[PDB]
Amino acid sequence: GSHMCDAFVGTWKLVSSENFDDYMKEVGVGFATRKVAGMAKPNMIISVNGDVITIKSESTFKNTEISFILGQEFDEVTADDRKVKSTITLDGGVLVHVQKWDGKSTTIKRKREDDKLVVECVMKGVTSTRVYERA
Ligand SMILES: O=C(O)/C=C\C(=O)Nc1ccc(Br)cc1Cl
Ligand SMILES: [Cl-]
Repeated sequence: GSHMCDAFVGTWKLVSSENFDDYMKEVGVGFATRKVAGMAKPNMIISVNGDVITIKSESTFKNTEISFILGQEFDEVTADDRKVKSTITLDGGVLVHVQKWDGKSTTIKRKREDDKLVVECVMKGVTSTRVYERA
C-alpha cells in the first residue's frame, strides 16, 4: 500500500467549482469551449498500477486520460487542445501537476481535505478551486 493509494485512488465526482471560467480564460480557452466545459460535471478516476498512475476525467463534454510516472515529464494534449509538457510529483501528500507551453506555466494540485478531494488550478494569480467527493 501507499499514501498515494490511500489518499487518491478511486472514483470522484465534482460537487462544486469556483473561478473556473476565469482560470480557463487565463489559460486561453475560447468562449464556446469555456461555456460547455464549465457546465460539465466530471468524474475523476485515479488508479495506480505499479509505478504508473492513471487519471481520467469523464463528462458529457469530453473524456480524457493521462498515465505517467511521478517525476517523469510527458507530452499531454489538454482538454482545451493545448500541447503541453507535463510533470506530476507528490509534494508532501499533494499531487502537483505542472504544465509548460509557449513560455507559460500552470499548476494543478490535488489534495485531500476531510472526505473531499480538492483540485486547485493556478495560472498567473488566478486560482480555481474544484471540490470532488467519492462517487
Ligand atoms: O479536472 C479538473 O477539475 C481540473 C481542471 C480542469 O478541469 N481543466 C480543464 C478542463 C476542461 C477544459 Br476545456 C479546460 C481545462 Cl483547463
Ligand atoms: Cl489542492
